[PDB]
Order: sequence, then structure tokens, then C-alpha cells
Amino acid sequence: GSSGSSGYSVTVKWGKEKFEGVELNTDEPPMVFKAQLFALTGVQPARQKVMVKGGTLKDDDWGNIKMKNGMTVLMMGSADALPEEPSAKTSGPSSG
Repeated sequence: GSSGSSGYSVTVKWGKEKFEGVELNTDEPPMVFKAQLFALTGVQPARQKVMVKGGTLKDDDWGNIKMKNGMTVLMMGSADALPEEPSAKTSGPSSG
């Protein structure tokens, strides 16, 4: 994607896992923000129940949602998959 001005910063909370300083955009669909969480948590952008201050994140479109930079995003889901060898650099999952 290119051009456009609409990017917010929220905090993704995934159980024990924590993510502060995530790149979120409103100009685009909520599927994107969830597309990232996938690389942040490891759960699909669908199974990833992205909660809201007082609602749930849509998929088709936000819908002029009242977003803000600094808030907190709660996520709920698990990445069901076989216990395959870990393949990551810098940091690792460990959990296995």
C-alpha cells in the first residue's frame, strides 16, 4: 500500500505475551491489523478475537470506529499446530 494518512498506535495484549508499539491503520480494513497480529502472536487474523474498549473488531471494515493511539487491544486465540522444530532468529518461542 502507498499514499494515505491514517495510522494509529495501540497495544496488543496476548495472554502472557505482550506487544507495545504496534502499527495499526484505520484507512484500511481491520483485517490488516489482524494480519499483523499473526506475526506478533501467531494466531490467524480470523481466530484472533480482537476485542475493543467496548466492542469487537470487524473484518469487512471498521465503520468510522472511534480509534485512538495509546489504547489497548485485547486478543484471544490459540495457534493450533503440530510441535514442529522452532525456526526463529533473535528471539524464540521456547514454549513447546
